[PDB]
Order: sequence, then C-alpha cells, then structure tokens
Amino acid sequence: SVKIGDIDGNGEISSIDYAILKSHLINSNLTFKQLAAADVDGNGYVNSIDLAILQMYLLGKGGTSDIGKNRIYTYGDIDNNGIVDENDYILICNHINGTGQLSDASLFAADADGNNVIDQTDRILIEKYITGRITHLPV
Amino acid sequence: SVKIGDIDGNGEISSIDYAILKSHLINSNLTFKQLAAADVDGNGYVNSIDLAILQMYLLGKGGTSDIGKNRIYTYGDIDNNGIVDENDYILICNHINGTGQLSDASLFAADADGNNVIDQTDRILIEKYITGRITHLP
Ligand SMILES: [Ca+2]
Ligand SMILES: [Ca+2]
Ligand SMILES: [Ca+2]
Ligand SMILES: [Ca+2]
Ligand SMILES: [Ca+2]
Ligand SMILES: [Ca+2]
Ligand SMILES: [Ca+2]
Ligand SMILES: [Ca+2]
Repeated sequence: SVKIGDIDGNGEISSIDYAILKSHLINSNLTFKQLAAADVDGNGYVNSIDLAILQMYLLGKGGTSDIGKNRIYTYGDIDNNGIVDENDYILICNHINGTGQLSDASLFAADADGNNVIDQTDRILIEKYITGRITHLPV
Repeated sequence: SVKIGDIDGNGEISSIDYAILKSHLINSNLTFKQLAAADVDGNGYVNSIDLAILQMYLLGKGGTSDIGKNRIYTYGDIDNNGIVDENDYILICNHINGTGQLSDASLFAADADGNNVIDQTDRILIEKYITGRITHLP
C-alpha cells in the first residue's frame, strides 16, 4: 500500500517524510514507491507544490488534501483507469523506447516485478497479463 | 496550540494518539486540552465516533476530516464567537451551578487557570478579564 505523503513508508505522516522529499527535490533519490507517495496533489509529477502542500499539512494549516490516505493503484494499470490493457502496454513501451516518459507517480504501477527499474521484463509481464498467459503480475 | 487528533500534543498524528483516546473512552482521563484535540468531528463531544474517524485516518481509509489541522482557541471565548463577554460568562456560570454543562471541547477555553476543573475560580477570573482588571487570563 502507498500512503500519500508517507515518503519513508513507516505508515505515519511526519516531518521526516517532508525532509526526505525536500532533499529529493535538490538531488533526486526517491524510489518508484516513494515517488507515488510523494505526488500529494495527484497530478502525476513530484515537485515543489507537493512539498508545499505537505508543509502546510504538517504545520496544521492545510486545506483538504489526500495526505494520509492510501493511494489507489493497480499493478500494470499505468494510466490508473482501473483496467490493465494495451493502452498500459503502450505507455510502458514508449517509456522504454525513449518516446515518452512515464509520469513520476505511474512508475510504481508500471514496475511489474518491483525492482525499481522499468525495462523489457516489465513490458513482457504486462503483455503476458493482458493476453491471459499469467494470472497476476509478480509484484 | 490544539491540533485535531494530536492527543499527546507532540505535533504529529500517530498510533499513540489513538491509543490515548481509546484508553480514555474506557476510563476517562484526558485533560481539557486533550479533549479539545480529541473532538475530531468538531461536534463538541468526545466519543467513539471521534475515535472511529481517527482509526480510519490512520489506516489510510478516511474521508475528509479535520485531523491534523490546528483549531484556534481563544481563552474565555466559550461560544467561539470571537469576543469574550457576558455570554461566555453565563455559559461557565451555568456549568458551575449545574444548570448547563459545557461541551467537552469548550472546557479548554473556559479553564482560566489550567487545572482541568471548571469552578468558581474560572468564574472570577473571566469576570476580571471581561472588566479589564486582569490583562490576560493565566
Ligand atoms: Ca512516514
Ligand atoms: Ca504533484
Ligand atoms: Ca489502464
Ligand atoms: Ca521492473
Ligand atoms: Ca501526536
Ligand atoms: Ca466529537
Ligand atoms: Ca464569546
Ligand atoms: Ca479551572
């Protein structure tokens, strides 16, 4: 499960989560799972606006946000429309071929073997899943 | 500062906060300030619904709530209308006299000496505050 804002993965939202995101925005260091947790506003990309929303939440000053909620994801569902199908395959293929970069927040769903790399193995697994040759993704 | 759901007052919302509130609902023990923090849904009373909302939040399953937000308190402003006047005084007097009980969440605003009791001392102190004899409630 991915908890929005829970950058260190410990299940609770704290100033350490914020510190890790702030450091990442200076020098990238977050895993795919952390990038999914870091996309506080849900627009797919991890940036200083996400950081700001997390700051306002932690200081008690925030409006309504998804911080603390479990993020809805399905492995292989890269566009997060609730189905794994050939449009998900296209997104990962273009990513691998250099003709379209996956959003920061969708890398976790694309990483079908959970090794924090997007490569041919992920594509093949999604291909097998779509065509019914495997019942689930290994992750 | 009162932060909603932050029962232990450490500035963050965690499983410890839930444990303290659950313990209180079994055997009452929260301070007035903790009661203010525990009224998650803002309805004035601290009960199992507040606990349930905190539980859902900590499991990542909650809807929209005020958990984590600061709730601004003005000492002596019992009706939360932004001024301290005779109407706040009446609310504390009735409470003391047993002719109307303050909500759990307003006890912190009424407690002029911070001893987690509302008694004749809180009445005298708000009187002095309203009439300007004391510059601020202790
Ligand atoms: Ca955390
Ligand atoms: Ca974002
Ligand atoms: Ca899809
Ligand atoms: Ca992979
Ligand atoms: Ca706390
Ligand atoms: Ca309540
Ligand atoms: Ca008032
Ligand atoms: Ca008192």
